[PDB]
Amino acid sequence: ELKETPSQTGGPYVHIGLLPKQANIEVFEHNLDNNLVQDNTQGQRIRLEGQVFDGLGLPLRDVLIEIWQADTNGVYPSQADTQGKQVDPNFLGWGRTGADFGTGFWSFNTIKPGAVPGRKGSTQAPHISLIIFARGINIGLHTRVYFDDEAEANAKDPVLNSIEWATRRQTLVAKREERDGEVVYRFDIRIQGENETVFFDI
Amino acid sequence: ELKETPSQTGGPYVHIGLLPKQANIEVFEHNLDNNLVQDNTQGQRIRLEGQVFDGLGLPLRDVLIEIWQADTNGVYPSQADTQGKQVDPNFLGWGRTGADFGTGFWSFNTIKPGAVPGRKGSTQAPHISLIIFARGINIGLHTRVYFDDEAEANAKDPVLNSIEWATRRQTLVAKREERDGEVVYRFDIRIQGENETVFFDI
Amino acid sequence: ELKETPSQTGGPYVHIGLLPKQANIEVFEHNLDNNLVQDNTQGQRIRLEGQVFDGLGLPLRDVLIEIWQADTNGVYPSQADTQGKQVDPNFLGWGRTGADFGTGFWSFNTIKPGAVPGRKGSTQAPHISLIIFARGINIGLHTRVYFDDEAEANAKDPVLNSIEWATRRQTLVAKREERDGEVVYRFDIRIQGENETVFFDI
Amino acid sequence: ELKETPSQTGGPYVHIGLLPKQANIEVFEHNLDNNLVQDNTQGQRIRLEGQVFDGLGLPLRDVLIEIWQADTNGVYPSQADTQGKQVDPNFLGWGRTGADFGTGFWSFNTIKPGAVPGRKGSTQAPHISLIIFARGINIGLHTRVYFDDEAEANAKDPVLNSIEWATRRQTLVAKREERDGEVVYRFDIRIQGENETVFFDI
Amino acid sequence: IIWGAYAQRNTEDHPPAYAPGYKTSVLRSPKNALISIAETLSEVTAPHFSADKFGPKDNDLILNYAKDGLPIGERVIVHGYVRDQFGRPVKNALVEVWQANASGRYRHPNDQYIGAMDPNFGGCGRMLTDDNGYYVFRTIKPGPYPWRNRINEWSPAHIHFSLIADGWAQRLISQFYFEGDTLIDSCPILKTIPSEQQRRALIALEDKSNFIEADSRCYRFDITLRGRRATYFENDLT
Amino acid sequence: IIWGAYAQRNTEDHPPAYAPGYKTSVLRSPKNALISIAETLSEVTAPHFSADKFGPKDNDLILNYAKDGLPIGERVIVHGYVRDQFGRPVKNALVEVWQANASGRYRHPNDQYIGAMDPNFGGCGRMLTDDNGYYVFRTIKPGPYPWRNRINEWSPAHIHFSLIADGWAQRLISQFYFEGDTLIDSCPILKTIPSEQQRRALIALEDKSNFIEADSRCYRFDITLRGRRATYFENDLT
Amino acid sequence: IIWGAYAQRNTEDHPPAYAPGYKTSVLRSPKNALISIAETLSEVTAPHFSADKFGPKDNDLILNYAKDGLPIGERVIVHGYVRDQFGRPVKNALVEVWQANASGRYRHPNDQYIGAMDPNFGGCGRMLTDDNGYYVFRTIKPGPYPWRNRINEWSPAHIHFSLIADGWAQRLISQFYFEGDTLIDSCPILKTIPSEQQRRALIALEDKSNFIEADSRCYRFDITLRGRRATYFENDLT
Amino acid sequence: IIWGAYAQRNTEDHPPAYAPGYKTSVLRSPKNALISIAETLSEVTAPHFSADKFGPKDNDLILNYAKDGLPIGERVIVHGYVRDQFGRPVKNALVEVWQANASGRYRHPNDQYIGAMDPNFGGCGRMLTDDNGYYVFRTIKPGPYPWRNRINEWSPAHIHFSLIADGWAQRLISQFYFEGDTLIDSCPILKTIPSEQQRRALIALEDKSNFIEADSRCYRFDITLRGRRATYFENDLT
Ligand SMILES: [Fe+3]
Ligand SMILES: [Fe+3]
Ligand SMILES: [Fe+3]
Ligand SMILES: [Fe+3]
Repeated sequence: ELKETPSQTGGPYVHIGLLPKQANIEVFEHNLDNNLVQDNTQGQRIRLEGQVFDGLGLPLRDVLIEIWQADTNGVYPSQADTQGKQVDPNFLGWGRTGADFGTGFWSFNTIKPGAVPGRKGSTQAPHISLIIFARGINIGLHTRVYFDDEAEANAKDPVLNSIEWATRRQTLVAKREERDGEVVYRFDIRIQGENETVFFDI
Repeated sequence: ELKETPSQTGGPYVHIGLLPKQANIEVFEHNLDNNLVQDNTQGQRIRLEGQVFDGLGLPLRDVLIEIWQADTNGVYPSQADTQGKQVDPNFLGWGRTGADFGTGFWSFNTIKPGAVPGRKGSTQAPHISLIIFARGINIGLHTRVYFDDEAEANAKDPVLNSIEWATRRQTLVAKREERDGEVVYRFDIRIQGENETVFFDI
Repeated sequence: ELKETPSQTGGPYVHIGLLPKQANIEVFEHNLDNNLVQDNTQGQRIRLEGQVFDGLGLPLRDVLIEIWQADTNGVYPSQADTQGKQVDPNFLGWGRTGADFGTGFWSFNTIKPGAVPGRKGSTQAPHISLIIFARGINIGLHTRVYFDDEAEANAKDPVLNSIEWATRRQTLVAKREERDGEVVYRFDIRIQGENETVFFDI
Repeated sequence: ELKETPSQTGGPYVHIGLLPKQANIEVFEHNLDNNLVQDNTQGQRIRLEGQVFDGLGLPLRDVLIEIWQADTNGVYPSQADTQGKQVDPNFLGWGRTGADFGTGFWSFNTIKPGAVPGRKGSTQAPHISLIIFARGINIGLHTRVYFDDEAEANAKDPVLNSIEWATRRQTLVAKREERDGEVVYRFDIRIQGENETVFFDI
Repeated sequence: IIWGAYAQRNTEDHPPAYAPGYKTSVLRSPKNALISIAETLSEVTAPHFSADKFGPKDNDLILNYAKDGLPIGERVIVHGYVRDQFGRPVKNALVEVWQANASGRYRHPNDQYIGAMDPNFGGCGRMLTDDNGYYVFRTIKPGPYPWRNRINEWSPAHIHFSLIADGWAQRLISQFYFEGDTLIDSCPILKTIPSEQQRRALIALEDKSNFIEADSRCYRFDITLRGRRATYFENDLT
Repeated sequence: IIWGAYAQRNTEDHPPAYAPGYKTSVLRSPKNALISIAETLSEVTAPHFSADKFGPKDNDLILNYAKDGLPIGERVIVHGYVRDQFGRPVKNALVEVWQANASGRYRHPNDQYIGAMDPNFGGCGRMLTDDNGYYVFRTIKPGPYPWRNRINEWSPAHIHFSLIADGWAQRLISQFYFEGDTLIDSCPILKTIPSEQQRRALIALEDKSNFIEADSRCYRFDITLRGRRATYFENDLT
Repeated sequence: IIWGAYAQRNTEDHPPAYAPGYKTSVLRSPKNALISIAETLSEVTAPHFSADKFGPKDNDLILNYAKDGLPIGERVIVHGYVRDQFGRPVKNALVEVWQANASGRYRHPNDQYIGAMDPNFGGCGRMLTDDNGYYVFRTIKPGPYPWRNRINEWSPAHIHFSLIADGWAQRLISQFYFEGDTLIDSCPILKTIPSEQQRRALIALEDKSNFIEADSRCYRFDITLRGRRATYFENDLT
Repeated sequence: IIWGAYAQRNTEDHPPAYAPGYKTSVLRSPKNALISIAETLSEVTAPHFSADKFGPKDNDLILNYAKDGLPIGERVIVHGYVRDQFGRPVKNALVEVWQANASGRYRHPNDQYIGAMDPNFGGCGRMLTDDNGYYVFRTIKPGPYPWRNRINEWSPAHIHFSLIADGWAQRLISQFYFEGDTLIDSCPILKTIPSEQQRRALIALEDKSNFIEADSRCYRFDITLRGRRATYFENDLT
């Protein structure tokens, strides 16, 4: 047997390799980005945005975020999805973005995911899996984003119920807002301190 | 010379071995419990109660507590007591309880102890020695409970005066209350954070 | 290169794993047994029976026996048979039995095998390969059963002629008897002592 | 923990130390011998005699034998006997003898023992424990002597029934004879070969 | 002999309160250092428990909860001596023990592991040491079990124990493991102990000469508590 | 490829028939040396068993005999590969196994040990290896047990196994033990094997990466059988 | 084959989140322990990227940003295999890389080191592994560089890399160093890794037989990701 | 204390019955394995001998047979302790000893060796151990002697001994040798013992501090017998 290669921080220049356009490098014709909505993509369009804060309450202006999620019917666009259901054919399910260098704000344009089966016949509430990489962070931090308008589904979610300190469950619920026609979910991540966001070892 | 056997956490199932009735096991005829008052026990009956909180401010719902104290005249029911005084013959001086699984509340029915000699001719203020065992706690945490109605005696207590950060001394004073006839002392223990309770290496 | 895994005795409870019905365990729907004759099996039906004796001349009441043999035309029901001949399609060629716990008798219902080619163009006399496993026996003991009514073929058999102590060859010949219509071959095995049965390293 | 001191043969001159009178050495006033019957000893007097044979069927003319047995009521004259019964006060329970140098015959004058409790509430048949020491014998060989006139008790004896090869049980039964008034039990011991006597690891 | 205080607990011989590899210790450990105090009568005394109250089967975990048959599992006797750090025997100390059954399942409302419950096993016992500090109990060897620290964490088989002896300062709870269990090298709770020699002080040893034929195996496990110094000059305890 | 005979069994890699420390071998071992023969079609062939006859739970000793609950004991998966001595996989070989329950008690009329019987455990299973020579079964880890050789003899925990593969010459029955069992160093049956490296070939290893969280541990155990040589010149087998 | 969950990440094989020698980790590490969860479809799935979108020079850092000449520096090829912890090849995984130029200068708005910028070098590339898990790219060896942790901190030369493979649980970002760089023994970021054998798992090795005459040197570097266990009994993933 | 059975004799710590290098064992060893039995009152009891019957010189081999002068030879005292395998003293056990004289000649009708007989030496003695298990006797050191096994076989000097103690199961006869005798490495009877550490357990050691000036040397030799286990649960002996 082999041991996993050890993690190391992505560092402050992670943009060069993962978001070259943010580092002002034009070298690829196709660039991976934060827009998961294609013209024929099914589902309700939503915007996910927030900031990542450090232990002093300051935003990380060099953090890189990726998200992974199912389509509107809760099917993943991956060969490892075993539901036997057809996935939306115009949906990658993944995106990557970087916080703005001056404000630290980050966002994604995506669709609201449908519920996905949990273990042993359970149903998970709608969620988006998210990972954070940055200078100072030695191993990408995994978390999940749930939606405050799915209170019923969140109350029965297996993973949220597996957090025994119940007061911490709320750090994983994003707040719905409607900026003139558009639905926006604000999800701020607090790496350390009060209201520290729950991070998972998955 | 030999080294002390190393400590290990009591774990979440400590009730099986120390409070079987709380784990719903009836195997012993005589069960050790939290009632130190026998019919002929001398002294004023008091109830000691509180909760133990973790670093998030949540109560420990699996903690086990024991207390050790002198009788009403400040004599310990132990052969190691060298005062040459007769101890109350109807007093064990020790009890054990577990926090309630749903609320985390714990209590003891005991009597208010008399003052015990300190070192080099001093007098200690009335106190009860208390130890905490639980999942997550690697070595039982020792603390003392003093009484807020013994301000004069507390101000001269050798151990309290040996804590050089004076603001922390108050974490060891329980508050007297009178629930319709009964005297109750509330003593909440905060393992970590603000107003963290003083713990001793005895 | 790798070394063969070392043998160990099957022990007194070998029935559990190999003849569960003898240990009174019903767990399998199909149980391997000592009947090699199916309704459409070709050849003359014979019964093979005997006892296995130890060095004191007492029977082993916990021995397990298996046999392997060709069909009536001397073809083995195995892909490793290279004769290019069609084997009887209703014949497994193998069976397993256990000595009775009280008497030590064992038996098989099978058919008399046809002659099989030997090395370098020779012909072997009809025989059944047999192996013995039991408490006290560290490695299964291999032997062969030849038939006393095939004297002509036995006198020319390569393996029997390869035993240089000629008086021992007779320990491998079973005796034909006819219990009212049925043909029976009695083959007693003597593990140690006088008339000790020849065992082979194959 | 310590390991037992290893055994070594007593050798051909064992008489010097254990039966000096047989080696013609008069040095002790009290000499241990083969007469277990004192004038006031209770029970029926019997003579136990036989020879010890080697693998060629020849008698050992240098063997030394000891026996250990209970009194007539089956109580041992040892502080380790826990029956709470009074033992015959005129009975040592042990004796030692040597085979005659020319014939190899050995004998003891003793009494027939009563039955002794076995394990878990059982009853053992009357027996005498016997040990053999001699040149060529590296560790004293332990055996037991039972009586042929106690067939009923022998058939239920725990130790005899623990010998799984039943034909060997008879090597432990001595034969009763009556030499004009005297009761004699003949017990020949065969160390090796046919009808080899059962030896125990006790 | 005039007894003085117990020798100081050697903190380097025990686990630290904060040990991040054992996750629940992160929020249940104090942030402040413990405050060491000079001992008084309070710390050198302790309660006395009478043998009169104990049942005849309190130290027999094979039979004390048995209802209509025996518990399933490996029959074992565990015995040993409790001594103080100066080698003196600890007499009449209360030893309480608890453990999972042969499946690694605890008889507790909060244990929902799939390992099967055994209707004839409870898993708790107690006894007082004798004048030589000796103790002996019989039980079923516990099975190792999974628990959630990392998701696939497994603990080697162990029996939990607690001792209340002569002084409150000696109060101790720990657990012992069984010689040769391969999970001993992987357990985050055992690894909270700093030194290899102290991790080894929690391993019970196979005691082959004390096995009982056709019946039970036996393990030997001694326990050492803090000891008191004797005083020959000033006695400031009081 | 034209196959020739199986390579000769290396007698020094197995126990001898006569091994006085295992008492019952004294009267059950031949006095004469085995007679070695040159192989024929009889020795290189073997029967074929079809997977069609096997039940869905034949390799699941936790559930195949379960009636009203699960057996008590340590949940474990055992898996591995069966290869021949030249490293080739052994395909579609019949592997049969048997063992005592968690108490060290066998479900057999002749076992009267006091270790408790488990109404939901049988102790036998079977399976065929796949095309890569791989096999996997699930069971309860067996407990060690006393038996009468010397009066206080104890065997380490073990699972007995039997293999019928491609040639009658490969026929083998043995047993494997579990990594770290301290009784392995004391067993007279294991000590009948001459060499230390072969005694080690019977030890199943803890396979931690394959443990199933909150469920079962896993042990890895590979088996090696005799292998056939290929022929490139004269083929005298027939 | 029915796949079960990925084996648990061995936290002892990676750096801890809080590592005070790497200063910026002090305020960017959580104070709470991570919460381990049992995996679902969410953790075992991952996106698929098609080779169709990739440019012909996406894995050629010598030419992909070259405008009017070649970048200055040491021409090297780096190649290797990506496998999971059970040794299976990882097919069609997205490998993205980035690095400083030959001066140790990154092409990034926030890097103001005096090391000179190279107008013909960009420093980023990508590729998908093939069916054998193999990958190969060409580049200029990066120079080591100073950064502010302690005032005179210097990192050995390294190429940063990222992998998105079959399961979200395998997501990993790390960096590899070059055999013999003396700064490897001094780097606080490399020293966040606990064990010497894991620090060595990040060192690319000189592969002399694969150097291209009068052209380029070659380094060999394999990567291991978490692997999935196969299931043969209950499949609770769904 | 309720005593249970003696611990099982460890057959590997003693010589085997059949040891072809000691020729007379070939026809005087059983062919069948010994049958091990569970102990009863018969095996745990033993006779008691009273000190009253013993003469004042029974443990003084220098004077107990002396008629008109002292025996010729090296004056030595031998002393030591008899303990059981758990270290408990063996009290009031009967120790009988015998040996050749200074010429290696035994006072026995069947010894015709040319070594000279000593009219003032007999060669036998006895004593009971005291409450501490201690014994002491005085004698002439015996000389080594030739015997017929191979034609030129010689045994190192030795004193034969026999013990009858508390249980019949402890019954033992052996012999001890003297530190430094070069014949110890050559003796076929001593070589019947399997292990080097047990061969060394028969060597008496020079005890220089206990030599008596202008009188006698002294050797120290301890003996260990089988020991009884204590019972704390069921007592099936009866
Ligand atoms: Fe536990
Ligand atoms: Fe077995
Ligand atoms: Fe860098
Ligand atoms: Fe001698």
